[PDB]
Amino acid sequence: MSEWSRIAVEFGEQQLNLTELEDFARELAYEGLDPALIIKKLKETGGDDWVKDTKFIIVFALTRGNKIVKASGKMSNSGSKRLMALQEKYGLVERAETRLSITPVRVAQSLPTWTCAAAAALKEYLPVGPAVMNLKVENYPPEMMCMAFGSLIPTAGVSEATTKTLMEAYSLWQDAFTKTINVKMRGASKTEVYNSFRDPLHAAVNSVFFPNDVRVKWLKAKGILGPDGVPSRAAEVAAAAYRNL
Amino acid sequence: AMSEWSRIAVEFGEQQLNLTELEDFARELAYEGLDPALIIKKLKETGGDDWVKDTKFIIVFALTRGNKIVKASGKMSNSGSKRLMALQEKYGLVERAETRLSITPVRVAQSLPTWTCAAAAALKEYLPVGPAVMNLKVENYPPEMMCMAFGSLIPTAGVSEATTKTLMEAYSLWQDAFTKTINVKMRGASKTEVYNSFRDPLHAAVNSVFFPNDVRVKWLKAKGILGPDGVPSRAAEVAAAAYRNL
Amino acid sequence: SEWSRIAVEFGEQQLNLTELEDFARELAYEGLDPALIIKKLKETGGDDWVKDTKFIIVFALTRGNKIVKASGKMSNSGSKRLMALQEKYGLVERAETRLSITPVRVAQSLPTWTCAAAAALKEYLPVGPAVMNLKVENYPPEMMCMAFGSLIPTAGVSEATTKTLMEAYSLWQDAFTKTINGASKTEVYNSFRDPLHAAVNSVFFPNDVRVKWLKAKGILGPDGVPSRAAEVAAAAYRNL
Amino acid sequence: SEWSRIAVEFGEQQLNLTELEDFARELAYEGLDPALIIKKLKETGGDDWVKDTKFIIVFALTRGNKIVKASGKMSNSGSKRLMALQEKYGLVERAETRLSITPVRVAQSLPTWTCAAAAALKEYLPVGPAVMNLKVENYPPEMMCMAFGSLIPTAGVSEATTKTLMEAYSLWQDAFTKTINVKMRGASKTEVYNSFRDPLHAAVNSVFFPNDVRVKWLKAKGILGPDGVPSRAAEVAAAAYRNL
Amino acid sequence: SEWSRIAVEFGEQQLNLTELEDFARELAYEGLDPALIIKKLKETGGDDWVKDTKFIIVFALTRGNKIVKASGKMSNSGSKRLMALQEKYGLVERAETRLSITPVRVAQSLPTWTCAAAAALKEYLPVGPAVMNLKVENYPPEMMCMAFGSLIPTAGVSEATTKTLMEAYSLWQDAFTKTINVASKTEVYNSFRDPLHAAVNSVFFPNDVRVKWLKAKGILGPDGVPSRAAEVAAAAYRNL
Repeated sequence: MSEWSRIAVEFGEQQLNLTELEDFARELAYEGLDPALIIKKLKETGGDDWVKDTKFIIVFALTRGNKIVKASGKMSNSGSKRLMALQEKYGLVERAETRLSITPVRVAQSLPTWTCAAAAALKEYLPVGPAVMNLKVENYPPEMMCMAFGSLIPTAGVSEATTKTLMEAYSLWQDAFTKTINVKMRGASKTEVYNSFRDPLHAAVNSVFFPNDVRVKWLKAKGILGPDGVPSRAAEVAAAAYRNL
Repeated sequence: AMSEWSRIAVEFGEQQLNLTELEDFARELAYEGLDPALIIKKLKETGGDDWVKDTKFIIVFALTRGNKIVKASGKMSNSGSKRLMALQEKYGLVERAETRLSITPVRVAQSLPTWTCAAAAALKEYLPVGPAVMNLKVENYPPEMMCMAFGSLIPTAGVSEATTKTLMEAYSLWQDAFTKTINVKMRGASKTEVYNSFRDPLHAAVNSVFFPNDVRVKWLKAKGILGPDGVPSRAAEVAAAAYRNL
Repeated sequence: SEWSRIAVEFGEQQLNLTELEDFARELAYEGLDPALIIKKLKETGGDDWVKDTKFIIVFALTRGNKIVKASGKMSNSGSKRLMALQEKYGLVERAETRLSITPVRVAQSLPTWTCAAAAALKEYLPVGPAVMNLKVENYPPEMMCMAFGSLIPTAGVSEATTKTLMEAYSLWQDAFTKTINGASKTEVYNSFRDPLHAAVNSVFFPNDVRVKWLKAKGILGPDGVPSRAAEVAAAAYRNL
Repeated sequence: SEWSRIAVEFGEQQLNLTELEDFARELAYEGLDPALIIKKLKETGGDDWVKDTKFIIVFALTRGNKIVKASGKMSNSGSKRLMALQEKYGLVERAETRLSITPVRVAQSLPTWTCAAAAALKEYLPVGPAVMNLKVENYPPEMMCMAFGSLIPTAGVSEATTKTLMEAYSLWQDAFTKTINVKMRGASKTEVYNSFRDPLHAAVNSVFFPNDVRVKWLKAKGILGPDGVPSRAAEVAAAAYRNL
Repeated sequence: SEWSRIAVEFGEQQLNLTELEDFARELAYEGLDPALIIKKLKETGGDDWVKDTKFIIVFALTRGNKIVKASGKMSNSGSKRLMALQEKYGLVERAETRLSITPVRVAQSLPTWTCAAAAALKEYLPVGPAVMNLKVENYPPEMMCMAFGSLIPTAGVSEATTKTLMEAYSLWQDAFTKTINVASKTEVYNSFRDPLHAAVNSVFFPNDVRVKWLKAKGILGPDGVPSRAAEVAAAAYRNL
């Protein structure tokens, strides 16, 4: 029949350019953030002040999240003043809407080794910390209690089983966190909340921005990986705890 | 002993049905997912020779991210985001099919189903509902089946109605998993509730005459989804059984 | 005080049971005024109203009330004529007022036609033989639309007949309600109870015509009692 | 530190109990001012107010407060007169203020008539014998309305009688709340109870409608025996509410 | 590989535990500035501020924050002075800023009085003895309000005392939250952990007066250990 049908049929008769297809898919794949863009942004706008500012912003992200106004009305006076000051200074937003967009949580994810260290030190101040986690498992790794830990899970220099175990241990926290903050998820299967965070996690782990060798070294320094390159008992127990539901 | 309007209602109900005009009305009014010819014509007329490549990029986007252009554009590589925005403005791509003229990436993908499905098979690990999800339900779920375009490739002719039924069930396994995995509305949703969420686009795609049945059959045989005898492969059969079994 | 005194005395009055019953009926739920719809259609469309109405009813049966959404998802000719008719008759998608003209209200305004057309168009219905055959043998196709409630007689047949027919139809109403909108049987029954009782109890469509029609379609026998298929369908709903 | 000192000194004050109870009573939940409603109706309608009010109450009992919406789905005559009365008395669909006159408030202002009418019009009620009979046999029809709380006596009967009546009525309040409030069908017994607790106790403890008349009326309808204790239907309904 | 180097180096910095803790405290949840509330009340109301504040607190205890909705649902006199006070002090129904003055914040600014009044007004509380007796015998009435958290001392008593008191009170917080907030024990615990700890860890209201007050009310023994009612309530909270 139509000319248009012949075109569709012929279109499906073309050879696939595999390399170019893979390139397109990678170009279009889920990306949580562009860390390099964010760091460039911070360093260029804040000057030498950018480190201090960034640390404070990260403390805010860790303890209160992205809701700048709503919290700011809800803290100490100096804290509020400074939070708003940083807000105007850096063009902070409460919601991640664009590739250029800078949220506090994105800042925290942009500097994961610092953020996770700070989170461990400020465990008692976390929205989902030891209070929630010790109930599920004994001695959950404090470095794991934040959105940035995904960036520190290595895909190289370790076995695939190690990577998997770490991802499950972290998945315990991701699940509990998602449930504790989302309206949507009060009663939901392990699998849907898992689906609510699968893309950011796989993207975070597979990202090439933060070097794997540094990840491995850092995990070893915190005792989350042994000197042998396999997960600590806390990691294994947490992983088992996530698998069991 | 009845009112004027009542008499009119009764007389109206005493008329003979013109069966042919009725079937015609039903067909005119029946569900139609898209006009592929309209989409292709618009794309080709707007893009000229670049329309082929551009379309391929758009289809990769549809396969991996869906229709939500802006939101997804915020969560991807720089090159991808750039070309995506460029193509949207260039072709007037929209995120929702609200009109027959609305051009969504998914409608584009569905307009070129053999290519879309081949690309889907090639881009297996990048799909939202792919081998990771499918392997848990069944062994070797056909990768060409893992996309919204496969429905258009199911033949109603050149095969038994049983073959068609089987293929539709095998594909329904993927449709079920996909619907549950992306359509947040479908929480706690029964097998039948989610089935009904895709019953119409699927039946419309299969019975559609835009894409010729013989080509469908030939293509399915070439991809080994149909055997040389014209019946579903063992993998297709297992997928169908897996769907019937829940 | 004096206001308490007035309240008490007010409560000392005898109830006028019949005047009360009329007030209740006047104020009771009413899905539509069929005479109003038909009159408006005829006045607006002129002689063309018959053809237009039949087309509109086919749309109501197969796609429902959502004109814009459906017009985006149908053939060109279908969409064009649908939008044209919307403009022509001022069709709306939701009934908010007594004057609101939705496709479903039209279909319900011409129930003997609508149910006949629905039977002829079994395969195009959202909830048809595919769904019904799973539940029961030989479900009457005329029952498979929103218009059938109006054809259930309250007179010229026993009340057991009326109840039975209402249960048989309740099977379809149940399935339809679930597929177009998991709640209890009674909850969903409650989702359609009022439009149904209103449709059955309406005096617009004459009972004798209803019974004659049901007889002609073999839903009631020459004897005036439900067919075997009707009895079984009713049992199928009583039985959940 | 001066503010802290002030805070401490404030908490070192002696409590004036009568002053506190006065404030609490002044601030406690109040569903409506019936005298206000009746006075407004009578002053506005004149001699016609009785007829008008009865029609309004039938509307409240059968359709609720949504005047325009309901006028959309009713007979022509019903719609015409409903809108006419709405216009005439300045009826509103929602109680935002003490002066707001809603149909349900009108019904609650004249509870003995409202409840008698509800019993007579049981088959027309949104939550009537169809629903209630499933839970209990012969649930008192006078209880099947928003006005019955006002008819439960706090005087002239035992405290146990009052409690029993309140539980029996709570069966209907529970069912009603569940059928009309969209939110509450996945809501526990206690959760739905808390949704109507305050209006109910305000209705029972209210002093507008005299207790002796309540008792006499309940006796006349056989909800109370000649002995002043709840009938078997009331007792069974109460048990049914306690049992969930 | 230029930005990555910066990212790694940033994570190679030393943590300043003290400045970090300082940032955390600065950014942590804080329910109110009692000094600002009291200063505004006293300066606006003059000699009258005491009368006003008490009335406002009774309103907070019995009705909460929703002034406009509640004013339509109370006695005429109550509604009138409530509206008058509302305008007089610029009272609002929701705390959006440190300057927002809600009735509940007023109540929490004067916790020893509020808790005393709450005990005296036991029968008028939304979650009072009726609810509490079902969970435990002799639950302390001073605990049946949002202000009690501020009176739990962190000093001048053993750390064990603080634990039992906070758990005993957590029982009321649980019941209250369930009754008004719109569901496991720990999940709802998370709904009130931050305000509870902020109230308990805040230093505006001196610990020695807290302890003294608790002794006077018999929640603490003469030696400074929890009453039997407190421990039984605590056990009752930890159990399920």
